[PDB]
Parts: sequence; C-alpha cells; structure tokens
Amino acid sequence: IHWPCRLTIGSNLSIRIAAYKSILQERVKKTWTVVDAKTLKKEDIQKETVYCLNDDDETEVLKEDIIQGFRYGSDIVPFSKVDEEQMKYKSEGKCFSVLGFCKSSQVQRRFFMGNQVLKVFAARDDEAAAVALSSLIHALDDLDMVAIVRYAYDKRANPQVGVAFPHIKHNYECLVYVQLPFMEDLRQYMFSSLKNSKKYAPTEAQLNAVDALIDSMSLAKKDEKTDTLEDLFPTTKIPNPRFQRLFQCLLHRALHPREPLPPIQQHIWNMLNPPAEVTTKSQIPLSKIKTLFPLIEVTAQEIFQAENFRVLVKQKKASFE
Amino acid sequence: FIVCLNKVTKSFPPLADRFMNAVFFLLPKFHGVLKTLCLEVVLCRVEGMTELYFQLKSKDFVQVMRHRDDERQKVCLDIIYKMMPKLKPVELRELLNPVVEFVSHPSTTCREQMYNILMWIHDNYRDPESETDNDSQEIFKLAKDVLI
Amino acid sequence: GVRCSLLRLQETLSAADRCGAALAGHQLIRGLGQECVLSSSPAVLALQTSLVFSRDFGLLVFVRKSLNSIEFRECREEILKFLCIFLEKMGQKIAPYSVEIKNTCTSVYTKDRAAKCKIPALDLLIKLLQTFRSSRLMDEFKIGELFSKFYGELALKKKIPDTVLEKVYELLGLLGEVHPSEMINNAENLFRAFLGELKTQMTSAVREPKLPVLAGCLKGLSSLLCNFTKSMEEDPQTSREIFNFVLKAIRPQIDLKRYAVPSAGLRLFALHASQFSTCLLDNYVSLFEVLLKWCAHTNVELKKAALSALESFLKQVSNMVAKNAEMHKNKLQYFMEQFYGIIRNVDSNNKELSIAIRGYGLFAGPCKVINAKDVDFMYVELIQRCKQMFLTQTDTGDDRVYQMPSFLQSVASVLLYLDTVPEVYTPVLEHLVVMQI
Amino acid sequence: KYSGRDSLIFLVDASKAMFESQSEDELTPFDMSIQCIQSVYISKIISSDRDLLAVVFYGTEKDKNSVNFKNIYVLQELDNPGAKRILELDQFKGQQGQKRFQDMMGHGSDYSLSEVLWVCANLFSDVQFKMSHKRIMLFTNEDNPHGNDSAKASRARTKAGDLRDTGIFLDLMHLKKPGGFDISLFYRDIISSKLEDLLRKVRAKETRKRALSRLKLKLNKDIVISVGIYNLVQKALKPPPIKLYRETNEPVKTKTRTFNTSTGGLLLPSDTKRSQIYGSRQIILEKEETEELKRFDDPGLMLMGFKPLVLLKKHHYLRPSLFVYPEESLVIGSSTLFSALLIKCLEKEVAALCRYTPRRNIPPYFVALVPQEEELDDQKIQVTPPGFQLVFLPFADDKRKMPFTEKIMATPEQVGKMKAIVEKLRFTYRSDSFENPVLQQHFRNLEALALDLMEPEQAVDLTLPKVEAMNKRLGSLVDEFKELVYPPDY
DNA sequence: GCATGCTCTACTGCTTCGATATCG
DNA sequence: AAGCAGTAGAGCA
DNA sequence: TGCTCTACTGCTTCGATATCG
DNA sequence: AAGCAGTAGAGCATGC
Repeated sequence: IHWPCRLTIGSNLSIRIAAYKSILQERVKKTWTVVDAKTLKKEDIQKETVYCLNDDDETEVLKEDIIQGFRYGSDIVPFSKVDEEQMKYKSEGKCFSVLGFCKSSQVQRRFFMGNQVLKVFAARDDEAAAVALSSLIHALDDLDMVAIVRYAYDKRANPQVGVAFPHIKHNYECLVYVQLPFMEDLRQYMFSSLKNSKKYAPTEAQLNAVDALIDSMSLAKKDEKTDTLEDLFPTTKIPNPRFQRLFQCLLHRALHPREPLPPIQQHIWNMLNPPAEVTTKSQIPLSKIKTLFPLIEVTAQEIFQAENFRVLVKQKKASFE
Repeated sequence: FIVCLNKVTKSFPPLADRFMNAVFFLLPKFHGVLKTLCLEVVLCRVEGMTELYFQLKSKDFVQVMRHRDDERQKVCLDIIYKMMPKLKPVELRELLNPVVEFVSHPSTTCREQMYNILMWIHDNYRDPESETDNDSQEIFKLAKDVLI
Repeated sequence: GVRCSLLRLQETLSAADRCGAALAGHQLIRGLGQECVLSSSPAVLALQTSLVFSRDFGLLVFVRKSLNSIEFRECREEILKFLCIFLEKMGQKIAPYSVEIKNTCTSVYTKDRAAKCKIPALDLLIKLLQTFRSSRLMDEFKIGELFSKFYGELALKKKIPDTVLEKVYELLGLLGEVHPSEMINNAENLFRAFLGELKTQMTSAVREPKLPVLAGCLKGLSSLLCNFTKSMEEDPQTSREIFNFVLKAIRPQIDLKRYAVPSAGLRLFALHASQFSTCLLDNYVSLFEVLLKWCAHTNVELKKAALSALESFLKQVSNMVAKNAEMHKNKLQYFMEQFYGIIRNVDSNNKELSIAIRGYGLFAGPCKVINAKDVDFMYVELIQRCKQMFLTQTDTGDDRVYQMPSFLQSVASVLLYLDTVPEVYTPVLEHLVVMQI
Repeated sequence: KYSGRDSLIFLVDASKAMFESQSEDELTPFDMSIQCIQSVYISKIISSDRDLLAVVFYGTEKDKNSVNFKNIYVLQELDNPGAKRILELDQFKGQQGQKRFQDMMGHGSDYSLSEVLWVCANLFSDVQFKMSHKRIMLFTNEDNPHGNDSAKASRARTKAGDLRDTGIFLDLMHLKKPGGFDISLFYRDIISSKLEDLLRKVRAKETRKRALSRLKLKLNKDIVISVGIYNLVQKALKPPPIKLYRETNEPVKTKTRTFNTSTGGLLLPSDTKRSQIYGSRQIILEKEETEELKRFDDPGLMLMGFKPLVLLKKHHYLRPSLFVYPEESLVIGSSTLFSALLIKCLEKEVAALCRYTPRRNIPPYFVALVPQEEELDDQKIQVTPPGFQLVFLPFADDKRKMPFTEKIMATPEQVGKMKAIVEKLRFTYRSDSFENPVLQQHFRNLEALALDLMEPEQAVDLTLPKVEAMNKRLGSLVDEFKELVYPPDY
C-alpha cells in the first residue's frame, strides 16, 4: 500500500511523502458457507429477522418503524440517525502533521496500542522531498529526538497520534510509525511489591539453583570469533501452522471423502519444538530445582468410551497328592 | 461477623455495646436466619438503652413484625415486651396497631406473648388520675377489646 | 384469612415506592399459600379454590397485571411454585379452571426474560397435561398450536440456556404420549429433532457434554415411543440408532456423580425393549455384565431403575432363544452356567440371587426344545431346592422370606411347560404356597 | 471486592448566609455548590455509571426525611446518575432559582447539628448492594455551629466518631468566605479550598480491573506454576446502540431464524452442512470437523528457552502487550519461584520465550516474556509494577517487503538547523491528555440530547497542534531551512 | 436385615461484563 | 456498509 | 485514425454481529 | 471471569 500525504512542519515545510504498511495480523479470506443437508446447495435456505414486541404474542413492527437509541444513565435516549449524522466530527481530509517532538524517552516499549506498524518512507518524482526528509531523519538518528505525528486515513476515519523513531539499517533509514494510547485507554492499578516480603523470601541456594538453570537453558550463543551473539531458535521466520493444518485437512477431505480427521503431522511439531539438546542439558538442574523447592500444591468422544477324585486324576488335572 | 458475635453475646451481655451502633447498620441487609441472629443480639441490651425507638422505626420494624416465622415473630415481641415502660403514648398507639393482629394466629406461644403484653397495658394504663388525651385513653380502648 | 391477603396483594401493585412493595408481595404470598395447603375440609377448600382462582382479585390476575416489570420476580416465581402443589393437593376438580392456567403459563413463558421464572412455568404445564389425561379437555388445551409454538422455538430462538432446553424437549414428547390423535402429521418431524441433538451432545470431538439436555432428550424419547412404536420389523434402522445412543448412554463408564444420564437410558430400556430385539442379541455378554454392575450401585433410585431393566432383558431374550433353540444353544448354556455360578456362591444379599433364580425359572422353558428330560430334572431340583430353605430348617429362626416370590414364580414358569407331573411333591407344593399365603 | 460500587452523599449548608450573596455581587456560594454538584453528576453519568449519588440540603424551613427530624430536607435518593434527577437539580440557579428554593422548601431555620449526620447514616444503611467507599462531601463555609451549647459540640464529635468506626469518611470543601486559605481552625479531627477537580477534570473515564485469563506456566515437561494475564491498554470505544420502537420508545426484542427449503418449513441446526466451493467443485464438512481443524495444544504457556533482552528488536509488533502476575490460587509457592527467576533474569539481563495458547481451542502462538522492575519513592510514583511483559511476536507472513530501491544522500549541514528546530520544539512529552475528539464530541452530543440545553458544547481539539504558537515560536529560520539547498528549483 | 428421615458440603449452572473473532 | 485512487472501455475530432 | 470521462474495483476501515470466558 | 445461590448425594440415626 502506498499511502500518500504531505508532512508539513509548522505551516510552510511541505514534504511530499508516502507510507507503506508493515507487521500486521493475518487471517484467511474464505469463510464457511452454510448449505443444507441431503440436497447440498447454497440457496436452499434463507434467513429472516423480525422485531416483534413484548406483548402476549409477537405483535410485530417493521423496518420502517425502528429508531436507534443509546443508554444514558438509567434510560435510553432516542433520536437515531439524522441527529447523530448532523452532529458528527469532520476530519478535513487526510492529516499527516507533526504535533511536537520529545527528547527524554518516556516513550517506551510497553505503550504502543497500535495494531500495525507504518514504515513511512519517502516519495518518488525528483526527490527534493525525500532528500529533505532524509535530512530530517539524519538529524533525528544521531540523538534521542523522537517525533510525534498526527495521522488519520480519510474523512470517515478516526484521528491518531503516534511515535516516529528513525531506524537502524544500512540500505535505508526510513521512519517508523506506531500509534499511541489516549487518555481514556491507559488504565493502570496497583500490583504488589515483592522485595520486602517476609513470607515469600527466596533462599540464595534457590537463587543460585535458578541461576544454574538459566545458564543451562540458553538459546543464543556467541561464536565464530566475530564476538557477536548468534541465535538458535528464531521465532520470526516460522510460517504460521494453523493455515497449513487447514490446507492439509481440506486436501484430505477433497481426496478421500469418507475418512475421519487425520491427526497433526509430525514435522510440524518438530518445527514448533526447540532442539532438545537444551532439554538434555537441563535434565539435571530441573530435577535439582524440583527436589529443592518445597511441595507445590473431558471431551464427549472421550467420556463415553474316592472315585470322583480318582476319575479327576485319570482325566486331566494339576499335580498329585 | 454476626454468627460469632451472636455466640459470644448469648453468654456475655456487655460486649455488645462496642458494636451496638454497628448491628443496626447491618440490620436492613439480612433477609434470613441472620436477622433472627441480629435481633437475638439486640434483645440482650435493650433494658438500659437511651431511646432505641427512632432507630427501630427507621429500620422498618413494621414490615418485619409481619413476616412469616415463629422464632422471628417471637423475638419481635420479646423486645416489645421489653420496651413498654419508657415510651410515650403518641408512639405506643402506633405500636399497638400491628400487635393486635394476633387474634387469628396459630402457635400458642406467640399468642401467649401477645396476651402477655396486653395484660400489662391494661393494668398500668387504667389512668389512675382523672383524664388524659386521645391516645392514653385510646390504647385502653383497643386493649379492652382483645382481652374479651 | 385469604381475600384480605389478596386485596392487599392487589393494593401493593399500583402504589409508589416499588421494591418496597415487592417484598410485601412475597410476604403475603408465602402466608396465603401456606394456609391454603393445611386445610382439611371440603367446605373451606371449596371456597379457597374460587377465592384464589377468582377474576376480580386472586392469583391469576396478578401475573397479568404485574408482568411488564422487573421488581416483582420473586413473587411471580412464588406463584408458579405454589400452583404446582395446589394441582397435587387437588386432583381433577380443577377441571373448569384449567384453560386459564394453561394461558397463564404460555404467556408467562413467552413474555419473560429470566430463566428462574421459565422453569416453574414449565413444571406447572407438564403436571397439568399429566393429570388431565387422554380425556375430554384435550380439545380445549389446543395441542395443534401448543406444539407449533414449542417446535418453532428450537429454531427461532438463540441460546435457550440449559434447564429450559431440558423441559422443552420433554414437553415435546408428552404431547405424543397423552392425546396422540392430533400428532399424526407432526411426530415424524420430531424423531429427527430428537436424533440430531442427541448425536451432537454425544459424538462431538470439540467440546464437553451438557448433561441436563441429555436427560431431557432421553425422557422425551421414552414417551414418544409409547403409541408411536418403531419396531425392528418394518424399517429397522431408526431403532438401531436409538439402541446405539442408549448404548453410548449406558457404557460401563468412568466413575461419576449426578446420576441422571444412566437413570434415563435404563428407563428407556426397561419399557420399550420390544422394539429392538434382533439388535439386543449379540451384545448379551456386555449388556449382562453392565446391568449386573449397575444392579447394586448403592443408590436407592439407580437400583430401582436398574432391576426392571435387567428383568426385561432376561424376559426379552428368553422369547428369542425359545423360538429357535438350535443355533442359540451356546447362549442358553452361557446363561445357565452364569446363573449356576451366581447361586453356588455363599454371599450376603437376597436380591443378588433372586434375579438368578428368576432367570433360571425363565430359562426353564427353552430346555424343552432341545432335551425334553432336563425339564423333568428341573421341577424336582427346584422343589427339593425350595422346601428346606425355610420350611423345616429354621422355621422361625431365619431371615429368609425375601426370595420365596422368585421361588414360586420360577416353580410356576417351569410347571407350565412339562407334561406328566410326577405326583409325589404336590403335598409339599401345597404347603409351600399356603406358606406364601 | 470486585463489584463494590462507590458511594457519595452531597451535603449542602443552606442555613443563614450562603443563600445571600455574602454582601457581594459576583457569585453566591450556593450557586457555586449547585454548579459543582451538577458537574459531578454529569461527569459520573458516563465516567462511573454504576455508582451511588445522593444530595441533601440542610437547614431549610420545611422538612422531609424518613426519620422525621425538624428542618432536614432530602432531595434525591441513593441510585445511579439519572438525567431526570439532574434536570430536577438544575432549577436552583440565580435569583429566580433562589426564590424557587424559597417557594419549594424555604431557607433559614434554627439549624441543628449531628442529626443531619444520622440522616446520612440511615441513608447509607438501607442500600441493598455492596459499597466500597463511603464519602460524605460537606459544602459549607462556617466554623462554629455549636457557638452556644457545649453538649451539642460533644454530641457532634461523638456522632462523628460513630460514623468514623463503621467506615464512613467525610471531607468538607471549605467555602472561603473572602476567597482565601484563612480559617486554620479546629475541624482537623472530623475531617480525615480547591474545586477544579470537581469542576471539569473527569469528562471521559471508565472504572474496571479484570484478569482476562488465568493460565499455567509450564517449564516444558511437568513443572507447573500459575500465572494470570492482566491487561493495560484496551482501546476503549463508545457504547453500541439499542433498537427502539419510536411510538412508545420501547425496545423490540429481535428474533431471527433460517427457514424455507423452497417449500416452507423450518430447519433446526442438525440439517445444515458447512461448505466451501473452490472453482468448480465443493468441499463439504461437518460443523465439528470445521471447528476441530484448529487444535494444537492445552491452554497455557510452555517455556522454550531463554534469550537476552537485546537481540529481540522491540519494533516487531502486531498486538498490545499484556501483563503477567504470579497468583498463589492455582498452585502454592509460585511467587517465590517467579521472584527468584525475575531477579536472576534481571541480574543476567535474560528474557523467557514461550509458546502460548489462550483458550481451550486456539492455534499456538509464540510470545516473548521480557522482565521489568518497579520504582517507588516517598511520593509513591508508579510507572512500573514488578512483573513481566508479553511481547507478541510475528511468525512469517505478517511482514511485507517494501521495494527499497532508492539511495541518494546530501550534504551534512541541515542536521544542525534541524537540531535547532527540534530544540525549539523540545519539551517533556506528557503523562496523559491527548483525548479522542470523536468520543468526546459524542459524549457532549448525548449530554445536550438528554438535557435539551442549548447546543453541542464544541470540544476543544487537543489532538490538533498549535500552529500559531509554533510558527512565530520558531521564527524566521523556516525560510532558510526551506531554501538552503532544496527549494524545488522549478 | 431392609426401608426411611434428616443435614451439611461440594458441584454446578446462571447472570453480568468485557474482550475477541467475524461478516458486511 | 461506505470512500479512494488505480486500470482498461467510450465521446468528440 | 487521437486524449478525458466512466464502469468497475480491490481494498480498507468502521459498524453491526456473534462467541467465549 | 466473578460471585452467588440452589440442589443433588452420602452418612448418622430411627423404625418393623
């Protein structure tokens, strides 16, 4: 997506600019049509919706007799649409204007709220605007000077404020964009303190045991005499397993149209599991901490599933006597 | 709170008086056997309180002398046999209005308590002096009419 | 005593300070409907029916002039929990007042939103339709619309919770039991709505089962199968499916509590066993094991609802082995050696072996088809077994009088079949049955 | 508890003087009190709309109460903020409202003392809910209401203690008679002025604290502890509509169904299949299979090793972070192990990595548990509570790839003037306050609809910048910053 | 030696609220 | 259920 | 035989709807 | 999820 706008500082600094989207939640674009049994056709059923009343029966109303209201205190206030269409906010087209700046990084990790990330790059077409903004990023990168943007999509959209932090990358340095919470979002309360705990104080034997466990269970190691860390088990390259499960199950019912559900393949669990050499390494300290810490503490298809003794010797029996 | 307070107060009276202004705060909230437990607390320290009547009539005593039980409606009359000889007849004549709906009651102990408060309200409201108002002469007119 | 406690109950409906009046309503109804139960005289009981069921005041205009509210809900629950008992202290002398009770229940169901005031207004209607039987009034309780309402409400209603989907599923079968003259066209479209749900609640591998819908669907199928039988003769697949679903509902299960799925599968078995008879054959081992297992479950209703299932099992396989006793010889020998192994034991309970004795007297019949002498080995073995247990040995120092019924029933069931009664044991047989007299 | 609502009795002094303008011409303290009470109801009708709010004037001529005391007159009763109750309330403004106060109840009497607190006590006793806080907010000026009798003073400080012990706490917004902090007198015993926090400051807020999930943390084999995943940034939105029958204004009890197999007749849900066509042919399933093809794991967090805090790049992002905490409700002895693992993770700068399944049937999802430590001083400032943080992590098809193929640089001279501009626009960021204009204008739209006052109170747009206070703030360097090297040059 | 009568405790379902996924 | 520019088929010349 | 309107149009973002803890 | 509120079931004490 190339989203176009004009980053204006003050009222005069015009920078023609485009922003592309980045890391976002992904789903699948084919929902389940509801057909009927024993004819197997889409159009064979149709739904209806009616609004009756609360009398002795269903003395109905119609579509031309319904207004929306809102809860307000201890009643519902009427006056549905032309009211709340006339008295609506107007966003005056798209807006990509700088609100302010900041230096002290009280903008941090845990306060982002925005379920995408907009990598705001540049523009094309004789890039005076892009050399201007690369001067802007080349002035923001060498300090802690973050930027704060006001961004909204269109006139129907909702207004947004967001962090703009420069980058760390060789081939480009294009500015990031996250949204930010509002004064009504950030609820926060009082979770208890753990340090001056007279009942839950850990013994330093348990401290060094857990330290031994952490040393036994690492996942990234510095090797190869470049003296940098290189990571085993990176959880940012694995494809998402639920659409592969859906893919092979639909393949299965498309091929063999009587068979039950196949259970999950084995290499999927191998891929979603770590290399168990760290399990073999941690076999000892996990048993250690399990000994040294004190005493901790149905599906439907699974719920409902003389001479008599003489002839006794002569025929066949056990041993004698 | 009220279960153990009732246990301690059934054997010891004067530990109520630290909490006597905090049983009445709870009393319009217990719609069960616990209300009988609060009234069992209340009866220990009635004979000696200052007023009691404003708080009792503010805490809706009328619609709780008229629920359905035998223990609740027995303690609800033992307190009223306690607080006769300190009230004024402007309010005893509104107390004698729902206590004479016990002519058509079962459970002979409850009727015995009723014909046990009326037996004093006749003998010590006979007006041994000359005349009084239209309340100290009307309570006798409604207690000479159930004792017949 | 009443009608003052009814005019004041109508006085606390229009007055201000509501929720100070709802508690007055609860206080009045609990004291009215308690006096109106402890009354043994048909004079005052002949009055109080017309006071309570009046049309000016009285307990049926309250729930139509206090229904579009929310504060009165304890009161509108208490009325419908009292009328289910005032239909029991009385009987069929509420014959005129009955279409009004039916209209009260149908409107209190369809206008309310709770689910603690839609349960007692479906206990009242079930007890009503089970007192006024196949009789005259069923052309006034209009079943041809009271079905279409409660059958539309399984499609045109989202998330009817649990214990309302119980009683809907049971009331959709009571209409096929009593008054089956109007349900010819719409009991064919009810077996599908009893089988689809009962499949979904027991074979779905995504969720956990809701047991108070299984109880309701089994108790509804167990009364639609009266008067609308589906034997294994004309189309024996639906009865196979009903046997498979009752058979998943009685597997030798895990340890449980809340016994209301086994105690409804067993009672669907113990009445309508005759419909499925071919399919009852090949599972004789496991069925016999589980019914003997459940026969002593230390729960004083699960025993009573397991014993009749065992009796109907034995009695309904006996008339199949005694029809073709050539290929069923291994079945006959297996049941015989099992009853022998029960009776040779030295155990505690008398209902442990009384079922064995009755099973032996049952299977005395099909031995005549294969030997015609073993019947004569019986009725001498039986009478010799039967006399000295209680006649002579400890005539008064025993506690053994509790299996003589199975003794005399077994003796009669073997005595019917043979010819040439051997003439010597009859003056002890006529000490026996006069001892049971 | 959880569902223990907040209570508030407003108690106003209408005895001798405040009804008069204190021989001034500016604003009577009576009108000050009525404006503050109306603003508190208007704030809590959408801020905390489940709480309890009563209002009681004392010292007036005629009287009404359940106790039948002289010269104590209650107005409303303990219930929610109701629009009809505030439209009753707003009639006591100005001289005409003062005379309406006169003809309705009349001011001026021999005002008594602690019996007004007794009426407040019986107003709190008769509630049929549970209440967390009990606050009496007294709106008055004077100092000696026991100026003659000393037994009245002793009885006042006895009844105030009888409210002190059973959990009723009062504060008095001391009305300044000349407008200053003057009366340093002797009601510091009864209490446990500024009224701007009662006047404007809470136009949009909501009160809630929920646990969101209560899961188990397992160390990949058998070692299990408890954890509960609270929430911090929930992205609030306006409440949704209600259908309504415009004749009598009643809701209409929507019911829907599916029907008509091209003949007539219902379909109970047992006879519908779930299908997906793919070009020519179909693929049919059952509802239980199309719900079963997403099942991977038991619900919880299985641990898969440890990584340092540095190599996870905290700009990879798709969902807001949640916040764990070690309960001792499922297992016992879990805060000990989590405190030990937290201090060792802190002193070794390492973070946990986990596989996460929230509910009883959800496909698995990789998360990173990054620690944090608290901070506390004498002022009790609270920006961090002592737990972890669940950074969600993308898998593979969240990241797109931009076309990237441009690279042209310039001269390193504009960085100094841009440093001057950003230092011109340098300030501390915030701690709050960038409120949502759409939700706030909708709030005031609904206020003016249910109260029919005048107009939409146009909300100020704090989200917008200050271009007047920015352009002349920076000054005449914008022309040189525009035209050093880059004018567009035509 | 079997049936019943009576209490208390733990299981279980409902109601309200808030968050999440889905379908236009 | 509503808008925003992108990409090939028509109208005057 | 040549450049602007125009039908579509893929997408994208709220807004209503349904599920689940 | 959170709170609560109502009923099923098991074990002691009694009776025929």
